[PDB]
Amino acid sequence: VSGYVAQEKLAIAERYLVPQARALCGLDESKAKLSSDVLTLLIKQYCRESGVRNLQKQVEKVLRKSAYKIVSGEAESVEVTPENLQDFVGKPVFTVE
Amino acid sequence: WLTSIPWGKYSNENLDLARAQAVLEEDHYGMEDVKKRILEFIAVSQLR
Repeated sequence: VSGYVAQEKLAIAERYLVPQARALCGLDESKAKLSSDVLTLLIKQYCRESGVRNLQKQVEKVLRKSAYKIVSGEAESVEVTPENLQDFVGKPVFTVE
Repeated sequence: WLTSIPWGKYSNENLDLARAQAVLEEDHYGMEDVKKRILEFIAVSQLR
């Protein structure tokens, strides 16, 4: 078995990974949108490893933080956007390949 | 020893956040990070 292309991880996570963690955090899509672009920025920047485990931790973190913004916070429907992202998961880690 | 083990006893939690605010602030100055995480935990368990 090989590694995975950056897009290849995109095609993974939009189907077989995000819904899974969404069922772990107990949320539904109605309130916790995740655009594709945020995922592409994520995988391109915050995790450079051939395996998918690290991206699995990131996307987890984002979801449950969204849950905290729901259950008590203001918004009835968190909407991750790339400009929004720095709030939720903080500052970029990697840059200088 | 086998019979002694509880099977399903579930201590009831407090689940109001307010009272958790107080009791976390009553006994430890600062260390705000851990407070934020555990508070987030109760906030989600109350949901799901």
